[PDB]
Amino acid sequence: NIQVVVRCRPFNLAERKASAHSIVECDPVRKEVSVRTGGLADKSSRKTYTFDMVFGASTKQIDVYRSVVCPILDEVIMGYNCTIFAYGQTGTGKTFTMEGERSPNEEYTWEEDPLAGIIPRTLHQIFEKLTDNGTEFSVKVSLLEIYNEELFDLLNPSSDVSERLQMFDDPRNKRGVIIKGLEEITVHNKDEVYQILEKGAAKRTTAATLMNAYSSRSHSVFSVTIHMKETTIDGEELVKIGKLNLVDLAGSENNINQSLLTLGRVITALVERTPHVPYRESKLTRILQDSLGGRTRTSIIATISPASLNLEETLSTLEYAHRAKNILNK
Ligand SMILES: CCNC(=O)N1N=C(c2cc(F)ccc2F)C[C@@]1(CCCN)c1ccccc1
Ligand SMILES: Nc1ncnc2c1ncn2[C@@H]1O[C@H](COP(=O)(O)OP(=O)(O)O)[C@@H](O)[C@H]1O
Ligand SMILES: [Mg+2]
Repeated sequence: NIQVVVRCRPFNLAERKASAHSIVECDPVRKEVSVRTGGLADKSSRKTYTFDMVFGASTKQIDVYRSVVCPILDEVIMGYNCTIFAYGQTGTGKTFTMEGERSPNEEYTWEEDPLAGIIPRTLHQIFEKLTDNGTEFSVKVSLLEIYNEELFDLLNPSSDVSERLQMFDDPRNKRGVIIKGLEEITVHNKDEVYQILEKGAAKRTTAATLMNAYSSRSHSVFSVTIHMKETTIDGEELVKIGKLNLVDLAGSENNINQSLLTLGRVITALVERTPHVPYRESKLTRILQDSLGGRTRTSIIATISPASLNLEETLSTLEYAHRAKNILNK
């Protein structure tokens, strides 16, 4: 039930120059990804995997949005909860996919940059989906990050990222938690979302200088909650609450990452139908408990490299993402 897609990144400027041969081949039609596990493109062994969707190195950012995000967002607009994870070795594109980048030399505005990833596009489409239908709505965003099992808020400008938040169990609704001090910024208009990301980025830098390899070892959960009141052409004002969680996971490459380690154990228990699922063993799995075997619609975009020097990691990632397909939750 949990949908899993694979995204291979293209070779960089230094790989094309070193005349690199891709050990990875994608077949979107057959939704399969094939990787050469032994030398020689003249003769060799291969390992194949089938996923709900596969996107080759030529896949553009807009292709990921129209294909995976747009549908998920729709479901969020209907009043449901959805989560999208990005799993993969450092350098394969987790952040590129989830956040994206800016085209060089200020060639475009943020809302039109073809390099923009899921988060900016989503925030911009929410304001162009509901506004363009006259519905009373309200968007809230939060950016909770995890590093060495400590929680950080990368968006409230009052305190710095050296302030560790506390987590407790939410006695109201089961399988949930309360983060004391977590900030929920309100996004009033499109012209306000970039500003928010700008701030987050500035704090991301601070966390990086304060914590070792922060960008590779941390887990980030960017949440967007939409409070809606759709007044159709009739007059019925329906009450809808939708939450979308965009999770940029720590690099899967393998000191110890308790949340990553626990996320793996949790998937294992869910797919092997074991009675006890270790959700409580990490901040990530407790925070996102409802996204693993709960009532939330979840999708995992596993990122991979086409370079042969990343073979071992590429297989581990695919093997992992492949096992994840058997998780049933809704
Ligand atoms: C520096 C100014 N900010 C900035 O460019 N951006 N800041 C980003 C960003 C910052 C966060 F805290 C959390 C989630 C995010 F999405 C996304 C990014 C790219 C960020 C780097 N991967 C962007 C915005 C709009 C269009 C294309 C890219
Ligand atoms: N799909 C892609 N298309 C073009 N470049 C990509 C793609 N994915 C990743 N890259 C590039 O690969 C490098 C790794 O980026 P990044 O997303 O930060 O990795 P990660 O988040 O997995 O650690 C960057 O220079 C980025 O620009
Ligand atoms: Mg990264």
